[PDB]
Amino acid sequence: KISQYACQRRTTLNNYNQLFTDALDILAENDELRENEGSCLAFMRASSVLKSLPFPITSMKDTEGIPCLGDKVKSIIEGIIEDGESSEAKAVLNDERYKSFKLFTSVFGVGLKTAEKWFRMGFRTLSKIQSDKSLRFTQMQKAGFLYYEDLVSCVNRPEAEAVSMLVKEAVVTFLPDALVTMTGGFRRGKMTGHDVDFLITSPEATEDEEQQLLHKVTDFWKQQGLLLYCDILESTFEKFKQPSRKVDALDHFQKCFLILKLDHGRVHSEKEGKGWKAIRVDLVMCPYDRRAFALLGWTGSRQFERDLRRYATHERKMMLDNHALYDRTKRVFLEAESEEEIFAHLGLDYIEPWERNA
Ligand SMILES: O=C(/C=C(\O)C(=O)O)/C=C/c1cc(C(=O)c2ccc(F)cc2)c[nH]1
Ligand code: NA
Repeated sequence: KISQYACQRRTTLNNYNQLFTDALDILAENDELRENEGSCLAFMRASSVLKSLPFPITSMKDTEGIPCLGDKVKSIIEGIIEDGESSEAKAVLNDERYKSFKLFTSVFGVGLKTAEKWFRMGFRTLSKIQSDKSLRFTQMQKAGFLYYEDLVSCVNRPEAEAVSMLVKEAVVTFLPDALVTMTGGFRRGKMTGHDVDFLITSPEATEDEEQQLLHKVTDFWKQQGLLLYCDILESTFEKFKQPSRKVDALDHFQKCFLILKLDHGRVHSEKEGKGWKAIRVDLVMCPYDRRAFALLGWTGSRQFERDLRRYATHERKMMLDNHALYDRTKRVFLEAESEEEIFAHLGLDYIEPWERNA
């Protein structure tokens, strides 16, 4: 029996149903663009469960006993079995609004509202947007356009490792006891990513020292000429607040969204140009006692996190977010030194990071 929850499934990167899930992911993305939250969620849960299968679907009989597969989803699977393609996903790929939204939001600093605004102005290409003399761009969008080609190219593991070295070298200069962990997709075993994310924590730093680290590290990189873009969001973390009730919980830890200059010489790969590459990097600083909750939240995937929080609420009467775990029956906050302890508190078998690709 396959569970309806991604947190009770092992989802590895050997996806045997990419033909089905690529189509479901496109339909889910279109429903996000069309602001249809419900239809989006149904396609995301169906795609997620098929990603967990240890075999490819080759007939409709193979879908028996699989949860999260409604009639609409089963019609899409049937169509792919029939001709090897999804007519529904093909129509989304050829839709002008979908194409514009994907293209415009591929720029760093451009979200749903700006993409919609540009579309309703009649823009269809990034060339026409950039060269327009009436348009006004945010500092984030300026960086997004300036380093577009580098940011649209996939970050590989030798590059992520080169960034990790830079992060660790800068961090230990100001906090020598600090623990730096690469999170996101690369922690889950992915070969590529659009960015490189890190969690930083220190067992001996004060509240002030931990607040100043991201400012010190970014000033050091600015001095070294490696900081191409920097936005530091101060913490809004509340030590004694109950965890979030929301479907998608907000992270209140101090964080920064960066673009770093990665010199080619620092990358130790199998393999020209300007000799450097712009890399999107996110840094998160958390208090030492909350490191397991933050690690669990930042490792992902987004679907794994949604189902973890849904399972905690609906099955265990517990409240989980990136900062804490609260037991509503015992009326106590639950402590954890590792992700394993969080899973044990929830009554879940431990799911390895490479098994969280839901
Ligand atoms: O790629 C996926 C998900 C899909 O692939 C899928 O579910 O199918 C997410 C990975 C992921 C999530 C993040 C965040 O950026 C993040 C996390 C918490 C937060 F509060 C703010 C930002 C880092 N790891
Ligand atoms: Na964007």
